[PDB]
Amino acid sequence: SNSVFGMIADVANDIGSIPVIGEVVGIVTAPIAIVSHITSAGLDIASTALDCDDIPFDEIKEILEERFNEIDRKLDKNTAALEEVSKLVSKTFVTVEKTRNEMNENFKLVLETIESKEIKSIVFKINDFKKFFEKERQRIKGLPKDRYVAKLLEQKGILGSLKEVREPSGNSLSSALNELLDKNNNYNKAFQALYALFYGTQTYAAVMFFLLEQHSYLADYYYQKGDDVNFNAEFNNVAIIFDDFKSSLTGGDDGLIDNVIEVLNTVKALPFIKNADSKLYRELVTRTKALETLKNQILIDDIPETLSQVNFPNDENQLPTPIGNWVDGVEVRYAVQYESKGMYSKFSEWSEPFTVQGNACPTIKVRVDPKKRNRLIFRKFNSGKPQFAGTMTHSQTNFKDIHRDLYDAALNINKLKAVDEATTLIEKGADIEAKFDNDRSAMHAVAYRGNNKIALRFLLKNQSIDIELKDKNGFTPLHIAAEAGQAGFVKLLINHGADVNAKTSKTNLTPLHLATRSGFSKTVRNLLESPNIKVNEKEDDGFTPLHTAVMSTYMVVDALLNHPDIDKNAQSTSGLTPFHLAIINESQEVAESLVESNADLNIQDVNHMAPIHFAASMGSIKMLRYLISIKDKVSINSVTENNNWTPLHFAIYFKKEDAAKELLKQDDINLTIVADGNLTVLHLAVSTGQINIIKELLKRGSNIEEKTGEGYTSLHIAAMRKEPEIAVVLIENGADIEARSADNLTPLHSAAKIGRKSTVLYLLEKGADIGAKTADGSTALHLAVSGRKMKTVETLLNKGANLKEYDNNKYLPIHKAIINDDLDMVRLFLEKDPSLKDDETEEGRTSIMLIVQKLLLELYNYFIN
Amino acid sequence: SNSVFGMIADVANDIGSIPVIGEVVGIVTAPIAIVSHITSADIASTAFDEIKEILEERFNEIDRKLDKNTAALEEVSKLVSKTFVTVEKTRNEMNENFKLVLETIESKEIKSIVFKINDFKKFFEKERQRIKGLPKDRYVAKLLEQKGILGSLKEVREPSGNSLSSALNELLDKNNNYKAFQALYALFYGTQTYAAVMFFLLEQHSYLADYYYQKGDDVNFNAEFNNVAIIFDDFKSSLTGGDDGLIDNVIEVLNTVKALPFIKNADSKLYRELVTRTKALETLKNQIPETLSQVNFPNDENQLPTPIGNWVDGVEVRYAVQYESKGMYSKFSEWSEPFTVQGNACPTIKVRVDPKKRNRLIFRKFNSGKPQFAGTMTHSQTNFKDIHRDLYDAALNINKLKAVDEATTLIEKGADIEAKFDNDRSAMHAVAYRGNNKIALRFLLKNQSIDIELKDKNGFTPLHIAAEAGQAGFVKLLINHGADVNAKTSKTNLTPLHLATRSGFSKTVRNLLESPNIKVNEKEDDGFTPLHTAVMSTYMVVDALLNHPDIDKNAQSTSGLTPFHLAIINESQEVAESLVESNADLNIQDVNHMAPIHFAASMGSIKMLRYLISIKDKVSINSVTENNNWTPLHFAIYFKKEDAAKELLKQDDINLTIVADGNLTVLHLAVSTGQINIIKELLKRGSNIEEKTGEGYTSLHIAAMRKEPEIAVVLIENGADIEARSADNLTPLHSAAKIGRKSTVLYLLEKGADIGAKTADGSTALHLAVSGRKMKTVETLLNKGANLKEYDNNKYLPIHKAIINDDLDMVRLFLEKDPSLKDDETEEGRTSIMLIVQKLLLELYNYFIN
Repeated sequence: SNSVFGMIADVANDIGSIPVIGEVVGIVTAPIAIVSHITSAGLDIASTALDCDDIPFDEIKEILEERFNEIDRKLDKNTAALEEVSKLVSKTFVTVEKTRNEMNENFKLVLETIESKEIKSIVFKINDFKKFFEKERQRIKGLPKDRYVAKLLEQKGILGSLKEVREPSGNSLSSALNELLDKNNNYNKAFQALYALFYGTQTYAAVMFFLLEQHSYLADYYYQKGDDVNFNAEFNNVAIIFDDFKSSLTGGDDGLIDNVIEVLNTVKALPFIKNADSKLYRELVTRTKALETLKNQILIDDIPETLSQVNFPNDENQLPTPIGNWVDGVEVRYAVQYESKGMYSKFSEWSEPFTVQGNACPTIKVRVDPKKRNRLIFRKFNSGKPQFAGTMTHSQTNFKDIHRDLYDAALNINKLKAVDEATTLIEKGADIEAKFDNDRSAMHAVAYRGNNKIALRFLLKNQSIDIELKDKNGFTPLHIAAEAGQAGFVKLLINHGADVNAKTSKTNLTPLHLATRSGFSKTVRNLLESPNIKVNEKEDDGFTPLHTAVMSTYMVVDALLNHPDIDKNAQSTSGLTPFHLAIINESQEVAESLVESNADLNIQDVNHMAPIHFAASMGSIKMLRYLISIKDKVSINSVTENNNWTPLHFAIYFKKEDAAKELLKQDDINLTIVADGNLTVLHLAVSTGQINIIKELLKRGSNIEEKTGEGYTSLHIAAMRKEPEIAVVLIENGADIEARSADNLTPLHSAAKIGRKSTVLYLLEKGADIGAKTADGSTALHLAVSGRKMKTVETLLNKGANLKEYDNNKYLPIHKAIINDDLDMVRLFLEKDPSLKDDETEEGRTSIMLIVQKLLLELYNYFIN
Repeated sequence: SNSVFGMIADVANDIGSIPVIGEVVGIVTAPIAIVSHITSADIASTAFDEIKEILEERFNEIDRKLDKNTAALEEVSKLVSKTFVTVEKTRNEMNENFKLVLETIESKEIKSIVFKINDFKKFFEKERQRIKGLPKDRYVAKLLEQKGILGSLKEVREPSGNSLSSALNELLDKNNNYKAFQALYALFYGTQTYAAVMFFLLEQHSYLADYYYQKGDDVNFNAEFNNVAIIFDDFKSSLTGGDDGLIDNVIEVLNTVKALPFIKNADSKLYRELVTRTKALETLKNQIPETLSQVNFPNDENQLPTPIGNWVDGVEVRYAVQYESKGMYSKFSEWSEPFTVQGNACPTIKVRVDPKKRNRLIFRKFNSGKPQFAGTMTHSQTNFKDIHRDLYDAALNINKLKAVDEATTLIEKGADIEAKFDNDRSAMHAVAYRGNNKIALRFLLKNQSIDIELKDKNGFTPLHIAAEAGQAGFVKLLINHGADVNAKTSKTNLTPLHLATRSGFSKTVRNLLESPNIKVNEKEDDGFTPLHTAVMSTYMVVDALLNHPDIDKNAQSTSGLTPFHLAIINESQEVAESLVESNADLNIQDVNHMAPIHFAASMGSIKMLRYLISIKDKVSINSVTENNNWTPLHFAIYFKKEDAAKELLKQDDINLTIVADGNLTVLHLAVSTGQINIIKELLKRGSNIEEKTGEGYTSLHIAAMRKEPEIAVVLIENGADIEARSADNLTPLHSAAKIGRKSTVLYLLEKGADIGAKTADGSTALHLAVSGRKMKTVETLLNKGANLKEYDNNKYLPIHKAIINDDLDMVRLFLEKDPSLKDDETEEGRTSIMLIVQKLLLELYNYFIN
């Protein structure tokens, strides 16, 4: 179940939950655990042998936050769309890596032997190189941004020398080709070696890819607030990397073309004996030819210039004016570069930081460039700015830099100073609403910062822009201010109104839902009053605004509880009321407020669990006490509609054995609950192996013996429990030693199957009957000789107390051993068990039958005795 | 011996009472020397700076530790230190047999690599021991540059591991084949060494980060946290992860050779408990970004921009916030976002960006290192940080009128004092540490219940801060309330009187003594009194305590330290005179049973020595003790304080008739020293030349058994007998022979010593010479006391020992070179033959028969 449930966890990883940020670590871990439990539902005993029952219970969470951090390592919507390179290469990588996934077992099989030829040693060495690659690959993806780039900053050169592999075995492959020529001519070991050479080629190509995307991510990191200058260096490095890539690929693929030629030559010239292994080989030859044709699918335009190309000295409205943010004296770190058609070329050359008390109006000959490539300049002052000063389609005259200046003025936090900045800019009145950082940054940002009063009263011309203006992420200004609590400006916007139920472009959500977790009771009332918005709104994932409001736990939920016409209860995608979250989010005040508003609508989830069982699952001791203090909703003693389980069963089954003690100490608990298999919760505890609650229930007078419909008894469970103390524990409790199966399978037979000799000897001093026998008539001796457990059958022969007699079938236990044919045990049995094997059966024919049955070895002739 | 005093040093190191200035570095170094003397308290001994060097370096190591409530990662530091000690115990234990491995040399060719890893061990040990010797500044300075070398080493250990796995392959080969035991033991040594080195590196980096916390660079704090995380992850992958670390290989080798049907040495069993330790260690080892982007408070009311110097006008802002208060304190850097902010201090701090179940503490900064702290609470907070910050800032200022202005303004602006800062209650106790005008007490007067009982991080009350600050006026201003003058702090519970004595603000302690109503008689940690702290203070302030209260002037401590001895150590003659005038001399013999003159000799303070001489009152210059009746003169004898020794010699009542244990007198001590000039001065004074001992030894008995002859020349100038018998009748010739100094016997015989002396046993000088078997001694005997051929009751002739001791040339001198001419030397002359035949003898013994 470890691998299969790990794959289920990887499926949950591919879900990518955190974009809909409603996943608390608890509310993502505990549901995953219960999902695993439900998918592995059903009860037995073989699981309870520590085979597949509870092997993982917590460390799966490790992979869970793995999934989360690999998810969030993705670029936070990098303003440049240059990530299409990484996207393409990852798409190519997925298929090749799956093919390598099958080739993994293929070439674990390919390990059939070593040194059929001397080249096979080199094959093994390059195999070890591959396994080095695979070992290094796993650790890479885990770490978050800072640690990720830290690990990046050293292994890149190692990988570069790995592609230019320290031992360029290609000529060794060519020599292997020359040898396998004759090797295939003679008839194959070289037949087995073609798989190896092809696998090496695949690993080669995969390593080239891996280098490529790691470089691409490094470039991305240096792009978004990274090393600005080193972005250009890294891009040139990856360009040269691609050049050497292509050239060495042409050479290696000339070799591979020779390989294909000789493969066809062998196919035609060979006799008609081959391997279907080579048939899958030829299918992958087709695949590799496709990937070979794939190779053809793939700043100078930007930076042969400086800023002083065409200086604009001065004129009206742009005279040198001392303005705070536009400081007079600090550098002018100009930088113009390319982006268009998704393609992006970014340079970093602030070659002219020349400072004057003048104006930045000069033009840089943008209008004359013949190439139809869109350009963009960004002019830092003293350090790496957000890098989006001015986007010019065909011309820049500082006007878009002026737009950025207005944008920055909108980022001020001083109110009257912001008004003064607004006056200064409206002297010229640059184009508001211009998009920066791929965001409709002007109006959204001014709404975020505030002073929406002045912005509205000066620029109230387009309410549609005020409402349905969406950014790179597809964000309305309402969503912009949702988590930012511009309550007064919420009145400002609602005065002319806005889309109450606007949905963002990706992971469609109300701005209300965005504001739900902000805990802004002073802001939410505005939407709560004016339009009477749909309180029962469900996003792309069916979580109520109430659900998304349980996060804050503040008085916002209390205001929302009852004042409007609310869906006081609902059902989530997996069947989760806000009461479920309140139980799990551990906000006791909100739980009490909800109890005040309405009674507990203890509706079960999709897999038939009420919020009661979660507390037993995670030992929610404080809420456990509070819910007992409710004194009502006695569903703590109810059952799962799925399979009739109380929360006590889950508490015992998760080893969280404190809330169980609490519940036991609460009141007169009903332990007579029966579930799938008629297994008492006592039997479940016996399987788990917790003596404390065991004797605790014993004090509460729990019924020791209620035979289950599964055929087992708690005595058998103890006989198979690896903790031999529990059987004795039940012994002083007075548990009947004859707590046997309906099939009369005593736990002696169980232990004979198990091999737990200590519990065997236990039952020996306890004097369990040895002359007894189960339904087929077989004493536990027969089961043991079927299983052939050495020390167990030794103790048996010590205390067999049986005459080695015929069962329902005429076999003696020695005949059972004969059928087993355990030659060492057969010889052990022949004499130490007194032989007397003359006329044992009718004329002693049983042995004679075993002669005349078939061709029998002379070993049996010796065993005749 | 030396290790015993090292253990005593360690015990002294453990307790923080000596870091408490109630005992000072000199004041603790001196008792170490005297305790070394006491534990040291003959004959063979006749034939200390390093101790105090060890003490001072260990106290420096204690000083290297950081302050209380300083930084984070402290649980990691503590646990890693604990397991580091645990590992180092076993490593030190196993080092001995690791060395013993290096004797079965070259049964294997990889023994060169074994020597290589041994040299690796030597390098590591030298570096790590060289680390633990420097003060904090030198400590961090040394760690700085070589942190890179240490990090390099962290991987440069790789060929050790690779060659070690290869060696373990060959070792499984060897053990399953049968000398591999030593190599497997070296395997274990490599494993333990790797683990220990890694833990050492982690602990060192942790402490370095902790130091960087104290106004260093938070960016550097993130860098160091990243480094420690990466190193621990390297550990995990290398030795615990899915990749099979060497521990898996060693466990499988143990299991495989466990099935070996062979009988093997106890080395395997010891390695088995070693592997038990390894798997226990294996089980042990196998287990925020947000910003006030927009929300500046608008003028709801009372923002009222004031030109506050504290909240500087025109500067920018910086900020970050991290989680603390339970276990770890994950740390983060977000100063990319801070930018210019002016107008009035009104940032709506907005904790609620991710209002999770964590206590996130924002620390606020600007251009340089800043106060960098603002409040703590889960839910919404509304910029009371500004007001509280300026509040403790006013409490911290030194311009009292400005403090008045700020206190008047900000309280009206709206906040509460009770909220802490820097985890301190600085807005309330910086008041005591800087003094306060009336309005501080006026504002605090409303409750009369906040500041008085206000425990700090260390639990101090304003009593303690005021007492150390010595702000006597503000001391009265507060004690108008009259709180617990006995407010003992949480750690190192003491009285504010102790603090005042330590500081030296006499006005404050006079004010305390004006209306104490206190138990001034407090006895602190080591049985001391506040009078002892005053003695440390070395000022006339002690007079106020001396006169008015009723303290025990004759106060003795746990170690036997009187205030007299403390003054002697400190050497303030004015204070000593004041103490003498106060009450009686506490010249009582202490726990070690010493006298103040003993310390006067110990430090060699001739100033205080002469002052005590001029006292003449109870100045028991010839006082002896219960333990061996040591005199201060005796201590001056041992410590070779020759100047003070002769100085006191220039006085009258210098008792030359001192009898110690076994009658080892002052002249005997002078002999045992070797300072000849002092002995000559003593003889000029005229002590008993032939002062004897319990074993009937004159001073020349021991002077002879020395390594220089000129001392015997001085004694014979004095006129000591050259044939003075002993209890064993060991004449000076006998003593001179029993050591092996030929020149001593030479000068004895120049004066006419009796060569023919022979003890009751019959041990003639020839017998002693052959007993020492020295060729020079025996040839001198043959020169003078040639051959008496004596024996015991069992007739052991000199030739009998001469042939037992197996020396060739001397036997030839007896029989061939200068023949003894004695054939048939014994009864029928076959006692020699009797010894030839008695039992098993030597292959080469045939010539020794002669």
